[PDB]
Amino acid sequence: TNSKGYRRGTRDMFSRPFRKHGVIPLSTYMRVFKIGDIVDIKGHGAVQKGLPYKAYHGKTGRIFNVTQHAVGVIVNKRVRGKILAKRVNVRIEHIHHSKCREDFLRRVKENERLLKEAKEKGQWVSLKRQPEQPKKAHFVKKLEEPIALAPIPYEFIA
Amino acid sequence: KNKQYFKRYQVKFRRRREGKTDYYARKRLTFQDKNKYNTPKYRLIVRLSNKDITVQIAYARIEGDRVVCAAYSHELPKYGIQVGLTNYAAAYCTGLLVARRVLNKLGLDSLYAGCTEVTGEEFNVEPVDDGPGAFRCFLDVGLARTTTGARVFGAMKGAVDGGLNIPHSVKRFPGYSAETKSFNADVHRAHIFGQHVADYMRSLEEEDEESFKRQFSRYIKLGIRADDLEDIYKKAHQAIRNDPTHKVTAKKSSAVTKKRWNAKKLTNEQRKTKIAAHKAAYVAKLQSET
Amino acid sequence: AKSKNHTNHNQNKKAHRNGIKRPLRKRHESTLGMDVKFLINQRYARKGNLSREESVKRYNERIASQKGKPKPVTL
Amino acid sequence: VRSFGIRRNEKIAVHCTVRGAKAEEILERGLKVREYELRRENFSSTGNFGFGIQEHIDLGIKYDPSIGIYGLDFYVVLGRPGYNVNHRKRKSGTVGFQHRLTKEDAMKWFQQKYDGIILNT
Amino acid sequence: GRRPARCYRYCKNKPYPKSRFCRGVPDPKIRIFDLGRKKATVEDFPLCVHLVSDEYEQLSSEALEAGRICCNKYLVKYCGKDQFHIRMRLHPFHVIRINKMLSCAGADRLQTGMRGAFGKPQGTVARVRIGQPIMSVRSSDRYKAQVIEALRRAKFKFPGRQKIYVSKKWGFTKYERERYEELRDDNRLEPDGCNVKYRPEHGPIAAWEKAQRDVYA
Amino acid sequence: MVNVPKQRRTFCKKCKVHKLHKVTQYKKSKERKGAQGRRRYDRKQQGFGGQTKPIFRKKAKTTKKIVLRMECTECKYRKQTPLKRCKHFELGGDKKRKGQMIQF
RNA sequence: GCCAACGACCAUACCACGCUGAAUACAUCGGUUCUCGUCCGAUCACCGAAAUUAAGCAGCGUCGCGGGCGGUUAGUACUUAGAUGGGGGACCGCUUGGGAACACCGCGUGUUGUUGGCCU
RNA sequence: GCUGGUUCCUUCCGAAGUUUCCCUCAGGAUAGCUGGUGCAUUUUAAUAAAUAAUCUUAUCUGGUAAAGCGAAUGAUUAGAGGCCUUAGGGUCGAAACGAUCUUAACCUAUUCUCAAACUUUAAAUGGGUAAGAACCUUAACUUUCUUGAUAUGAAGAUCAAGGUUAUGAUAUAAAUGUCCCAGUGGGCCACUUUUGGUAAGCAGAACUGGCGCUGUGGGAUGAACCAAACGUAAU
RNA sequence: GUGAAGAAAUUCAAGUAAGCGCGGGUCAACGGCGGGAGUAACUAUGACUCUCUUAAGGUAGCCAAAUGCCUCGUCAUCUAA
RNA sequence: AUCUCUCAAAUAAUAACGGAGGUGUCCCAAGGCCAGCUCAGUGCGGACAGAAACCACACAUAGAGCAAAAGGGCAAAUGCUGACUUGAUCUCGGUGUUCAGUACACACAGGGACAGCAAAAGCUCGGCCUAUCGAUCCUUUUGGUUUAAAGAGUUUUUAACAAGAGGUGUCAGAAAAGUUACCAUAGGGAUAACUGGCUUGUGGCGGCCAAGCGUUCAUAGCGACGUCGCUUUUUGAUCCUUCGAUGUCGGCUCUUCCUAUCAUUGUGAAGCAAAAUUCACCAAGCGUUGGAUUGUUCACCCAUGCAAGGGAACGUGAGCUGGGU
RNA sequence: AGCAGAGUGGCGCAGUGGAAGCGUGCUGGGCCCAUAACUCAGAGGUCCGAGGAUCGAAACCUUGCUCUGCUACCA
Repeated sequence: TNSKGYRRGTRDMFSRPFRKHGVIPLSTYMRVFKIGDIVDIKGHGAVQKGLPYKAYHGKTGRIFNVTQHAVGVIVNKRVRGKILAKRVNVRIEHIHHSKCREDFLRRVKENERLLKEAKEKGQWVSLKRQPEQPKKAHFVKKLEEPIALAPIPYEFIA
Repeated sequence: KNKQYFKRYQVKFRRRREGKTDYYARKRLTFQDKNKYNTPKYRLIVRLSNKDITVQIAYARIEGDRVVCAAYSHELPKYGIQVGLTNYAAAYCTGLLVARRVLNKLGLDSLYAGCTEVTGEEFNVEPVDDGPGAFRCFLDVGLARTTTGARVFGAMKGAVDGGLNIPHSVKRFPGYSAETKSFNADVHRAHIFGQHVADYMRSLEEEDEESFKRQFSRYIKLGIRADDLEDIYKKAHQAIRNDPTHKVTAKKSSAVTKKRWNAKKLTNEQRKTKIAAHKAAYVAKLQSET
Repeated sequence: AKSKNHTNHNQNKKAHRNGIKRPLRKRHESTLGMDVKFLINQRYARKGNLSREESVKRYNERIASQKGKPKPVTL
Repeated sequence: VRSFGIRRNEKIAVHCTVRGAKAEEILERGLKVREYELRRENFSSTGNFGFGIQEHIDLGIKYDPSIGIYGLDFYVVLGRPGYNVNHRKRKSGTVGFQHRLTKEDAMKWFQQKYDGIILNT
Repeated sequence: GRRPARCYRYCKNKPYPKSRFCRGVPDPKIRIFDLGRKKATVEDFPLCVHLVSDEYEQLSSEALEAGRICCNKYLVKYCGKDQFHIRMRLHPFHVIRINKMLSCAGADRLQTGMRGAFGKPQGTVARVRIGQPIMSVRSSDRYKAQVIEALRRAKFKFPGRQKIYVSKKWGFTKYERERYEELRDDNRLEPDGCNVKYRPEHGPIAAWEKAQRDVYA
Repeated sequence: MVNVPKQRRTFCKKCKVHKLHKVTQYKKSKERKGAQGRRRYDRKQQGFGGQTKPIFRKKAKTTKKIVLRMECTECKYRKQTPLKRCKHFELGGDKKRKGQMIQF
């Protein structure tokens, strides 16, 4: 009859997944985050002074706090419906980077350079993003082994 | 026993196997305040062997740890010190070495002259005004115990007397009697000038010839009597204050692929044929009996 | 009297009738609940940016007054 | 354990450790009491062993009947110099099969010097 | 209280445990899960046959015991006592969910209209997927007419539709019969009680070499 | 049992340093009439109304959150802080001896 | 090709066993007057080297364990979506698209930072 | 706070049966939905280089199926392999300490099955941010600072260079402050997913669609089934 | 009402009667008035013996009574049953 | 009110008087923090030495410990031991989960202070994190050394602000024992007893395979152990309809239909000689009683009978009766 | 279905965490002309079972087994 309160429902979430227990790495005690370096909020089991509570874990956010050994985030969570902002304070080793910006920054500097090579011939930019297309119309020699090549099933009886 | 015991096992990392760090000091050593972003914390490293004591200056980064300054007792042969490379007297000049070697790097050779005439002076250097903020330094004890009288503080002592900047207290010094100071400040004048060792030559000067055949050996091999030890230090210290040579070396080189030398690792063709050299022998040991 | 209760039925459908609407959108967001100062340290520097044409170039000759900055390349 | 009226924290017994320049004389004061042609086990495979005695007066001490008679057990630890690598503070590693001892190594050392024959009894 | 058999044709209650937390569990009397000559080697019984069903059918604990006894009496009256290896491959760990209705005699007079509705254990049942082999016999090849014509009288204790497989394995092992022969012939199949040894090559040498020794000498 | 030291050195609101203080109790401080409430409950029961302001049954807590006044030894200032809900209590402390067996 | 110090990623880096290790070294080893802890100078501590390459450590070997990683298992299992699709229900067959895993086979057995120094 | 009646027509729009709190559990306040009242404005408002919503692209995110016991945590069936010396019956032996099986232990290799409160990996559906001019690089200025001697760094103001603005498809128009605006705070059902119970046209739910509010063509019939959601008219 | 402090409202002191508690009396005043084992030349019993505990242990008589859940008691009789 | 593990369908959220539990404590060390030093076990050991103590040495991935339930973390620690100390501190406002993004509470990051250990860096604003708890009114301390008492002082009293505490466990807070077969009312099917309704654990009710019995003979008739199926007579279930009223239990009288057939018509079976009787198919046509106690359905009698079977709209009170209820 | 609970020496009871407690029987002797009574002495305990926590559990804890109490409904 309960959630209500403060750490219930942490079966596979809040601990350490397999073969990573014990002493923390020291890479994540080194990282640096400016204002606007978009970052994630996730779970941990090796700094037991601080957590993001039962709903947040698995969400990412902006950073507008720079402090002693903490990070204060903006994050969106579902109320019904007034989806608000929330300011959560947390010690740093709960937190991983976004890599979702980390494709986009090399989407920038290619476009500053591929326009820069375009600045000698003019046409054309072609600088937006497009997924795969309907391709072509080949003609295909066998070339490699003419047809039939006939796999027809018969397998049930066992 | 213990078959599947390997499967759920995992380790403590690499330097815990070879006993190099602790990960408990260093993390809360290099726990940089995050408000400062990547201004380095710049700790000082001192490690020791049975023959040598070492002095490093390093700082952490994201990939690892750049070590800007280094020292050994191996350089002290250039400064008139032949033997006794694990003395508290020897601990002083080693910390004194890098204490101006960084001052050649940043050009602060004039300012922060440090404690000049050392007779055991508790001299924290003052932060000067109107110009260069002094380069602070932090102390690591590595894995050794920081008891009152450890030799690692002697490496700090030449560092703090050379102009380096440390939040530094005095209760862990050798000779400062823990019940109760009573700061006998002249005990480091016996420490830094090696008199605590130089008496042991003199108090064994007439008792055992075999004492010299025992420890403080090779002083007899160079005629080092128990009288002139402090002036070897004092002449080294001004020469340390003259210039550290910054370890120029230009052999360049006899290093590469000598000779092989470490048993290149026997690929798949020489693995299974070595098995094939071993498989055909065992059927031959059965074909011998019939 | 156990009739039917506790239940989240239809309640979502009535929320997606007015759109779900990330708060507003803003540019110069508020600054509250931080380090309280840091914040007023900017207030000094907010009083500092006086020159776009007058003092911005006077220091550049004074850069060369100390024959450049060859020494402090690490610190 | 309630079996003998003895509890936690009792200060039940006395012990000590002795190493270097003093152990080699108190052992040979015991080997005459031990009649040092000792039995087979009396021995562990670690390369160290020990024994237990009655009548602790006969190692050249005064009896002094105010003190009492006492049966004693002993355990001397042989080794190889370099064994402190399992017990040093830093760079501390184990041994392997060598220089780690077997029961024969002490049984060699028991029979070569002090001439203690093994008494496989 | 030994409720009738129709009430558990469907696994629709939860996959239950048997805990070290709840005391009060009665006895599942199935203390035998295999009959026949269990002391036989693999070479004694080349033939294999199972008995299997075709649903997600829940199977009661009781006809397992009937499945023990009924085919036992036919096989001890037909083709010798020890000429087979009966195996009922299935453990009833699942529990059924009962309130007992001994609310009589007047001196108690409240318990439950349906407030509340906790459970108590009275027996066990078994949960069967599709093609889950249940009742199997490992015998010689000369009694195929003995087992299946005894297996009729066990199929009519396990409910619903059931098909009958004749294996092509060599007994209860995990190996096909024609596959069984050629790898046995040198060293690669080492005999055991009900099974064999898969590939003694790894390792690293001497176990292959000790198996190399006794087949030569 | 809550052993407490007889002396402690905490924040003093006057000296603005840490100095030794003393610590005592609160016990009850009997309702000294005729206070402002006291001159109203005694006012509204001059006769024939019968117990309007409710005098309270239904006891709940098995022990009260005890408090300890913290008198500064230096400048005689007194302060206050609660301590948590424990039935047993004593000051002075009778300091616990760790690791000793029960004698006899 | 190494060695040290500091590391970093923290098993391809581990463990069992066997073998080697030039130099630099690391160590091992030795003493107890002072610092100094000690029941115990063994662990700690101060002094420094006679002896040592045995161990440790490094390097390597094992159809070694372990782990990394590939290929098949397998479009199988489950599955979002759809139906005037059957069946007595149980449960399954199709349309729609994502799509596994242990086992089973193979390959691999530390990569590297800066700081020095060594030179087979 | 409980029942009865709450009277003229058309047009427009069109819900509730929920969370909390309460000597409340038949009622009220509360947000929620709705309606009204305008008002500010986009080459997304008047004769795009700016947005807000679904997929893509990229990036994190979880242990449910499916598995998994020849790993833990348990629980669990079969024998086998044994130097065994834990050894129970013995045996050739005074016992055997000589010797010999057997039976209990044990280990080694397995093997039959399992898990709502067991996990070594692990899906689809659905969570989360991001897909630039509110940019992107560059200067030297700013800092009354705890940090740091470039009196670095961080952020700030201000110049320098800059393509066509950076995934698809749209916008029946987007954007907000009051009245806290009348109501309503009892619900029902089918598919999958699913507890309680043997169970039911019973109860108890999460995710949708519908019924109440809704006529309708179709299984004669029937609030939900399946077609389709209802200005007056001919084809 | 009498005392002491206190500039005073007030603070306590000495007090302090009847009630209830405290000591008896009372049930033709309300209302009460137990179980446990053992034990007799068959068995069965319990004349008895021990122990438990209470304000004291249902006494003289009645009865499946109009009042005995078990009830359609066990036994003759009235009865063709 | 309140805490966990699931129940929960891999974001979070969430149900019933669903499952397993827990809490109203406890600790000046079980706190704060530096220091050393690693446990569960298990092997070989060692006078008295087993389940016995104690020392030694190896293997010891945590199989322990951590005040308490259960999860989670935990290996030169967050444990063992030791040192030394009060941050279980004053202060200001924001922020986390309860949700109306309220209040209490509890955690969390700061800014300022005062310190406490550690050589330093650091660590510390209470128990390693998920529980270990409360609002006005007052009573009441601690308070500046504080203003108010309204004409002006002085002095005491109260009065106020500010931090707590005394208190509200029905946990956002009334002070609170009974029953009415004399009971009078607003109403309710949001809520039963009665009548119908889907369901059938219950019971009447058949099928199947045959372990056996039947002298032999499994199957004449039987059929255990287990296997799976219909009816609505009851027996509960449930609350769907009627609470501004559906006259609700028996017997009498009385039409009726019903097969799962008692016996009569036509067969067949047999351990069917006959007589007698049993099985089983088809068969609702007339038949299924007269009495003792009870208020009865049944129950059990006595007798007829060459022989006495079950059932339906609770059949039926403007047909009665009223014996119970 | 909470709960008042109890189960201890042959039997009866007493025992609130440091003990195995009392009484009657039972067992032996003396005393007896022999039996009782009398007198001295001895003996008599998984504290209902399984666990919990700990310096130790009959007692503390819950859990099942046996057994009254004690009024309630109606898979």
